[PDB]
Order: sequence, then structure tokens, then C-alpha cells
Amino acid sequence: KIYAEIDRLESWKIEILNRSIVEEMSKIKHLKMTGQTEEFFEKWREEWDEIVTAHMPKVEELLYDAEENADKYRFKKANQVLVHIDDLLTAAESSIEKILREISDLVTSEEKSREEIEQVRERYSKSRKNLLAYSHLYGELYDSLEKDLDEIWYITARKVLLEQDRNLERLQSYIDDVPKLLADCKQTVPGQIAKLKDGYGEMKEKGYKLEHIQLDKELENLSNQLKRAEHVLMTELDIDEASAILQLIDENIQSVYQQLEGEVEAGQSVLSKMPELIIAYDKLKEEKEHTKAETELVKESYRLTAGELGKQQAFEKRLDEIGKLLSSVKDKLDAEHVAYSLLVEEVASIEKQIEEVKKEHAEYRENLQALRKEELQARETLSNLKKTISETARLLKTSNIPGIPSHIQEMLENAHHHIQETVNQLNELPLNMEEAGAHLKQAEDIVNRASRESEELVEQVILIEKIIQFGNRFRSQNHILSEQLKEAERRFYAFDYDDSYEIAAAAVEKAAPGAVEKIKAD
Repeated sequence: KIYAEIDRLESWKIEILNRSIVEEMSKIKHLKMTGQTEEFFEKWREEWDEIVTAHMPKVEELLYDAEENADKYRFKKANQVLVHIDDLLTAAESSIEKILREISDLVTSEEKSREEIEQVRERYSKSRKNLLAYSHLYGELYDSLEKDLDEIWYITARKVLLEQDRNLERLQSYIDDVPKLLADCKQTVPGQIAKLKDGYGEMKEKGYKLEHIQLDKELENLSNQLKRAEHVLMTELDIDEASAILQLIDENIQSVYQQLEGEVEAGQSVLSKMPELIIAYDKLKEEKEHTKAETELVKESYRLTAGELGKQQAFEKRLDEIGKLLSSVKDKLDAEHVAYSLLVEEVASIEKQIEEVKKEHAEYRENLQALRKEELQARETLSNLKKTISETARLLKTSNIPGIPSHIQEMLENAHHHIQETVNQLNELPLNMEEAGAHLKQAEDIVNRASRESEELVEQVILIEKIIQFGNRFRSQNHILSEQLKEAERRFYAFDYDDSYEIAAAAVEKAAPGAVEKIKAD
């Protein structure tokens, strides 16, 4: 039922709003009028309102709801129709209102922009007034520009203005940058070409044919880039690409400069790598070390033996080799054609070649000097081994059973048979430390590993003696077992007495391995 009221509402609304806006066509915003674009809408506004004076009385006709007051089903079927119609009209109205609130906008706005546009064309006449470099295209541009501005004198005109903005932007985007642009194709293009060719002209005191291929070619690339830049600018193309080309060129140039400074470096490095050949004679003191190698005649004659007199001569071989590499390097260097830079890789090796050999001859200096000390610590070791052997030899008393019956005439017949070797050592004149060291590796762990076992045997004998010394003859089955130990020990067997005192631990307290072993450890 209330739908009827809503129907009145969206009728009063549309009618009053349309009355107002149609009333607001001649009595408002009437200022400005183009006799072309306006006469289009001066008909569109008519027919658009001619619609609503036909499509609203259709709604008036369709007020059958007044009669259809008996049903509620046929109601909405002839109601939503109408409401959607009203929506269809008022959606076609606000479209118009937006149309006009643009035409009145797209005039009054652009009417305030032509001021700035003319203001800019006043500052482009001036900026080309005083100019003759590159002022052939500028004339054409200014000309067409002012032709356009002369043409603008509605919406089409707005568009033309909006064109002229961008056009102006391009005009001073030109007039600003182009000054410096040509200014490099006159004093900064040959300004660098001259500096580089005269560069080579100077670098004719430090340059080779090896670089007569990858050197003079980059100028053949540059001399292209320049003409490419020119063909860019002088043709309708603009700062874009060309301003990049200048960068590319600059990169090329300074790359070349770096390449030159690197050979200045290679030239300067030699002056610190060929006074290293001054030390190449300071290490030619072979005949000063081979005189130090004439104290073989007085002592340590193993210098004259292998693995010692050798190696040094091999370092004389190495010194000959590097000595030849030097002459080859200088020979290659001192040519009628100038020197260059590929030499650096050929000397970095040589610095190492001396760095090593020097340390080698140093090592052999040390080796020679050490021998005089080697036959001292050796004398210490032997003079000690004698003491050890003595004391253990005397320790081999008191133990009523002759120790290691098999290993007695074995590890003691190495006491005499590895001292007569030392007789041969410190009696030799000149002696040799190899003959000494050999009969010392054969002296180590053959004196000790014969004293350890012996001391363990003495310990064992004293122990067992003090064990049976607590032999308890008062027992009947322990005594007769104890007798089976004496008869076993007085032979020549080291296990015969092992299970011996194990019996003496299986009839005596748990502290049997501590009964005697403690008293002994006192």
C-alpha cells in the first residue's frame, strides 16, 4: 500500500529536479558557447526532457493500483515495473546532470589554463629569440605550436589545449637540454678523441705490438658511437638515446684510460722486481757455502755422503734454471720495440722462485750448523745409557735364580754390541752423524726394553721370595703345595711360579695379593 506513497515521492522528486535543471540551462552557466558542440546538446537536452514528458505520463496512465485495490498479487507485478521505470529515468537523468557539470567544468577550467599556455609560449619565443645553434627544428615546433593556439580560438578545443601543454613541455625539454647536447659534439667528443690519440702518441714509450690489435680498435668503435649520436640528434630524434650514448662513450673512454694506467703500473712494478735480481747475485754465494762445506774434512763426514751432498747440487741446478729464466725475461724485455705489461705474470713466478730457493739454502745452512750440536746430545744419550745398563746390571744380583736364562745372553750381548758401534762413532775422525744415529735407533728400546723386563724380574723374584717366606709349614696340604713351587722356580720357567702364589692366595686371606705386596711397597 505504501508503495503508492513511494511512487508519489519519486514523481515529485523527478519532476521538481527536472524543472530545476531545465530551468537551469539558460539562466545559469550560460556564459561561453561554441556554435558547434553546444548545438548538439542544445538538442540532446531537449529530447532527454521530451522523454520524461512521455515516460512520466506513461506512469500516470499506469496508476491502475487505484482500481486494483482488491488483490495483492497483481499489485507488485504492476508496481516493481513502475519503480524500475522511475529508476530507469532517474538513472538517465543524473547522467545528464553529470554531462553538464562537465561541459560547464571543461570550459571554465580550460578557460583558466590558456592563460598559462600563452604565458609559456611567451617564454619560448624568448628562449629561441637568443639562439642559433640547433634552431632549425625549434622554428617548426614553435610555428606549429602557435598555429594550434591560434586554432583553439568546446571539448575539442579543451583537447587541443591539453595537447599544447605536452607540446610546450617538449619544447623546453628541448631548449633546456639541447644546449649541452651539441656542446659535447664539438669540444667533448673530439675533446676526448684528441686526448686518446695523443694518449697513444705519449704511450709510444711504453706500448707493444701485442696491443696494436686490442687497443686501436676501441677508437674504431667510438668513432662509430659519435656518428650514431649525431644521426640520432640531427634526425627528429631527441635527447633520449643520445644522452645515453654519451654515457656509453664516456664508459668506453675511461675504460681505455684505466687500461693505460694499468700499463703504467706494469712499467713501475719492474723497477721493484728487477732490483730483486740484485739479490740474484747475493744468493750466488754457492762457493761461499761450499767452503762451509769444507768442514766435512774435519768432522761430520756424512755431509759428503748421499742425501746431504746431494740436494744442494740440485739447488745449484735450480739456481742455474732461474738464472736462465732471468736472462730470458730480460732478453724478451729489452727489445727494439717497446716493452709492455704481459711481463707481470712472468715475474710473479720469479719472486716465488727466489722466495723458495733462499729458504732452501737457509735450511741447509741450518743443517750444516746443527751437526756440531748433534754429536753432543748423542754423547749425552750414550753417557746415560751406560749408567742405566750399569745400575740394572748390578740390580741383577741377589736373585738366587739366574735371570732370563734365554734372554740373558741376548739383550746383554746387545750392551757390548751397541757400544762398540759407539766406539766406531766417537773414534772416527772425521766421524759421521748418520752412522751414529743408525746405531742409536738400534740403541733405543734395546737398552730400556732390556732393563724394564729385568727390573720386573728382580721385582718378581724378591716378591716371590718374600711370599714363600710366609710359607706355612704347619698346614698339611698347603705345605706340600709350597714345595711344588720351590722345585718349580729353581728351574728355568716364568709361569711355574705364576700359579704358585695363587695357591698361596687360595689358603690365605683375600688380602694375599696385598699381604706381601704392601710390605714390599714400603
